[PDB]
Amino acid sequence: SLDIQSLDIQCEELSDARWAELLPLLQQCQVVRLDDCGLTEARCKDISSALRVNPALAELNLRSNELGDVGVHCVLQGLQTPSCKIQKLSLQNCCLTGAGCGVLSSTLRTLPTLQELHLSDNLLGDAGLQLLCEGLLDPQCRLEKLQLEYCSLSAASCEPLASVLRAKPDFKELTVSNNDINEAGVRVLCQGLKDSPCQLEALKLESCGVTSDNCRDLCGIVASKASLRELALGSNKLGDVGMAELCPGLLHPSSRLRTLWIWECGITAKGCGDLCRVLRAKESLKELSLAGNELGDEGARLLCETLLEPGCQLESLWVKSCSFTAACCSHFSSVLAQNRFLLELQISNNRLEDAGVRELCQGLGQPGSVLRVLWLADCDVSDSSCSSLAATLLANHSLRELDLSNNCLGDAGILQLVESVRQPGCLLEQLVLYDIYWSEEMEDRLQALEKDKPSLRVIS
Amino acid sequence: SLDIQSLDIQCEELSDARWAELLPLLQQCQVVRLDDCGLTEARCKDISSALRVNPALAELNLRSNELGDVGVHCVLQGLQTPSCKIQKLSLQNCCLTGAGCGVLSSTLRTLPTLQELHLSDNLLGDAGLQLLCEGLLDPQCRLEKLQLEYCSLSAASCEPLASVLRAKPDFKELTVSNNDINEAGVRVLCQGLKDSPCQLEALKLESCGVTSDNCRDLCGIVASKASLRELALGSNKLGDVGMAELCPGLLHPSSRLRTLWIWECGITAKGCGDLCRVLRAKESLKELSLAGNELGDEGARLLCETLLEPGCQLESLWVKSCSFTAACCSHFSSVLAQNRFLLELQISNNRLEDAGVRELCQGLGQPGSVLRVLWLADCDVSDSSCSSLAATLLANHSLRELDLSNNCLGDAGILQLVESVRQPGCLLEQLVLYDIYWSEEMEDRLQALEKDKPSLRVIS
Amino acid sequence: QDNSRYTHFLTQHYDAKPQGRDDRYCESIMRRRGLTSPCKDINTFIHGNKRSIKAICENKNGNPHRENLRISKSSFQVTTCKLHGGSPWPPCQYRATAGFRNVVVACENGLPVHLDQSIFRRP
Amino acid sequence: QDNSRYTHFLTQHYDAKPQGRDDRYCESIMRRRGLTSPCKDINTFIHGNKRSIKAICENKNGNPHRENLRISKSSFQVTTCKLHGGSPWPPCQYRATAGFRNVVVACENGLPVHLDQSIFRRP
Repeated sequence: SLDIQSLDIQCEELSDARWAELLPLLQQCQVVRLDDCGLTEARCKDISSALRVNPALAELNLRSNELGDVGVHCVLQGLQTPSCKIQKLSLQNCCLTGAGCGVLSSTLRTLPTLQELHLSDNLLGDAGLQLLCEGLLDPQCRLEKLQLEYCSLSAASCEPLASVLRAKPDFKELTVSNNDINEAGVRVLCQGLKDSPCQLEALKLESCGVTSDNCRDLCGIVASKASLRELALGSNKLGDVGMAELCPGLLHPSSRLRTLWIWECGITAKGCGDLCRVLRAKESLKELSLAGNELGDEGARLLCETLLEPGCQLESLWVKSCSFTAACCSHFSSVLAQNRFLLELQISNNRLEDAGVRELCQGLGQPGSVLRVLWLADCDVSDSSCSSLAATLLANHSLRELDLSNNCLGDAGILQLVESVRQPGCLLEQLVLYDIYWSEEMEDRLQALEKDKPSLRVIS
Repeated sequence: SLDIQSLDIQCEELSDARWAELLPLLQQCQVVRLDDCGLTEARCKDISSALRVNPALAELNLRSNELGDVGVHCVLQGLQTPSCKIQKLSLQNCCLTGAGCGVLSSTLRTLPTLQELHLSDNLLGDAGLQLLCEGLLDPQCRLEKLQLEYCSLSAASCEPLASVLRAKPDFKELTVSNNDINEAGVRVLCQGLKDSPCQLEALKLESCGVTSDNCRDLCGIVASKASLRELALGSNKLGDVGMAELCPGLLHPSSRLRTLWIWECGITAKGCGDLCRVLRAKESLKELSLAGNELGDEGARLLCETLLEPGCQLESLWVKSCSFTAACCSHFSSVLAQNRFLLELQISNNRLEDAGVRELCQGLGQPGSVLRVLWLADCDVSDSSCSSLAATLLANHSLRELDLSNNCLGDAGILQLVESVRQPGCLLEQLVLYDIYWSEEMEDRLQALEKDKPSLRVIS
Repeated sequence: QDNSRYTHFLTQHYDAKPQGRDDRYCESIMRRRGLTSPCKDINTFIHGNKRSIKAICENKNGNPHRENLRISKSSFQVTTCKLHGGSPWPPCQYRATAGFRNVVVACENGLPVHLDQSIFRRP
Repeated sequence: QDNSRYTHFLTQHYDAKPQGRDDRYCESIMRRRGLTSPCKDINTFIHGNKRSIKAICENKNGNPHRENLRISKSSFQVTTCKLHGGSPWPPCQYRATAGFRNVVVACENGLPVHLDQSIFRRP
């Protein structure tokens, strides 16, 4: 009946001796991942030959190896065989260039099982993409997911991409983040998506030169694509105006957007208000990233009011570096005690101080509280809050992961935590303490913990 | 950095030849599953040997093999190295008797990393389970999930089990389905639970002899364990009375139950009404199995009315064999056309007829419909409904899986479905057509489609 | 000559030596035969000699009928596995039902390529 | 490992020959070092020879301050990798900032065991 084998090696160069033993596995695994293993055009021949006799290969990942145009041509030749059933292929960061897109174009045309392709971090340029779109447009190509981040693309690449989208109705994800397609390119891409009959599920345009104007464009895609579940627009100067321009589409009744990423988009408390009209009206939105926007405590205020109202069922909220101070903690404390949908809250890199943290601790320590992951890294926390955190860890029963990295917590504060976490009644499973100084002794006790309670990972 | 390897072999006689080829993998895999591979007590020595020099081992699943108390004693020894970090072990259907629970009790106290144990389908007896709980009570035992279905336990085992529960605060899952522990056992158990401090997340007591009386005890557990996510009570004579007794606990504001399995519990339209009150009040309840309850079109009407009411955010509803007829389909048609949360509907084994089915299709073809999985096996459908179905497969875009097994869909009907499913505008991924007859001409037609659109899987 | 369609039939409906005939057997033979993802609702296994099954298709073990639907002239040892659970997803629980009945199959090129499962729905 | 606490330090903060001091190098070295699950928000790598760093834990190249915190006498070639993304979960994206500055470390047994990451936040 079944024989499923998986090989996954990461960041470790093999060596001809290790490489020799690994070769025959390459002939039988359904999933093969050789990520950052110092693979050279030299071993690509072994791969090619072994992959040729592999009847089960469903996934091939060769990310972060210097394969080059010829090295890739070599491996792909081991796949052009009437028995190949490859479904996922990643050639991310493989030193591929525009000239390597020819081989890629042929493969695509002769492999109808392949539905996902990762080509990020390869200088393909517009020339390369154009060639690639020739195989993509082939009726034999059934690709539905394409990632092209850091591919050196410009607005020139948007016309061919828009044409592929307009012609493949089963296209599901297009990721083109970190390419300077700008306003011109984004608009074209959008035209392609609106005209396209594809049930796109994820669109990512992070750091793409997206502007406020593009938002009226996006508002249309959002309002009409009922299949849309994820829209990433972080690191784009959208502003409060872009926010206002985008909101109307998010409120559209057909929209069931689940994940919205708008970190560092230059949004202030004003666009936050627009955004809140959406959050209180859409129970389908589960994840929201607002990190890096100067929302202030006025922004936190608005958010917290919304999180305490019916209709809002947001599960994860990332508000790292939003200019929050101890003042907003009383409101966050209320959400943590009352709200029953929020399971993840990231408030790292906000000056909440021991004051704000003591209060957050109040709400969290209540009965029924459900928060599962809390990130309080670099929050101006001292040995002072460690007593309240120590108690909350025992009062509360929902937390499973806590991040307190980069806080001037000390041997004193740590002890208190080691005290509660040791308890069998504390069900935390991960505690992250990066860049925090503690003595050899505290260090010792920490390794005690790791041995006595194996269910809990203490990170650095 | 990383070197992860896994081996999953299911239902395959290996042979001494192949067996030798797999041994070295047992030394380096983090996961080893040898399910129904005809392993003897001889190959168990081989297993123990490779296992003890394997530092990677996190999961060992030896399900369905004639191991015996001997072979299990052998395999267990291999996990005796202080380098062992096993977390999940399954010895399901391994011919383990009560005499062998001694070694198990012994190993359990020396494996603080082990968190999940499956011993289902072994005749352990109350004797064996007694010994086992001795180890479980050991403070070094950190087990969190225990499965004991079909273990020949009686009410005698419930006291010991209650003792472990009362003692381990991080116990998360207990499954004793298919054991005649009866009312008494279920009562003892509910006592140990009502006062244990553990955050039980899943409790399964299907085919246990639970009575409408035990429903009061369970009501208490449900009302007080905010951590409870899954409650399975299928195949127990609870009735409309039990149901009425259980609902008050379900309505508790602290209860956030997500899955409730009450298939074949003797409920009717009456109990279904009580249940409906809960549904319109708790948006936390996402899965509900009501299969096998004589609800009738009257119970179907109640369900559909609630499903249209705001507040009910059910995602999966299994109502197979519930005595529904074509009369209820106008209602289910409304929900499919309107409800934005329901993605899974199983109405199999109900006489919907071509008329009921043509009514369901109308709601499904509406713009914005979300259903992903629809089961219509054995529903009295024929070639007549197939044009309707074929049109909806192109009109609706959410559907991903369809089951039309055991319906007298003919060559004529199947042809119509193949035309639709062949189109690229049809995103369906799975089509189940069990026990349906069609000619060789259609067989070829389907085989052609199979080779042309590899993304779509046609089951048998 | 055993071929594809006939072979598919034997895979899903033929178990020579029952080696048990209860729930345990069903649950096990079903996984073994790949009729578990997802759970096949009902499935009947014909026990005995393979050739007496083949006979049914050409007035040997079964009188000739319609769509080449044919009933067997003699009774076969059979075990019917029925899906007993609360969900359509694995693991699949089955309640076994043994019997000695005539079976009705669809024949093609003198070979049985389909078993009529509906007559086995009720003991 | 050479005095574990000190070896831990070298694994998280030392890259003798960088071979890249850009975003790409950061994304790569963070993964190779295992500071990516979960994404470490900020990490600074010191380049050059080890002896130079050791020295800080003395008064040849080091100089006291607070909690066994020494601010080195000499300047070092460093690369600070800063998390730049929407979520705290992988994949982790890093923006690299190269510099030539003095470092502040905590000394224990005359060996550096902690790098004060704060001074590398804003330059």
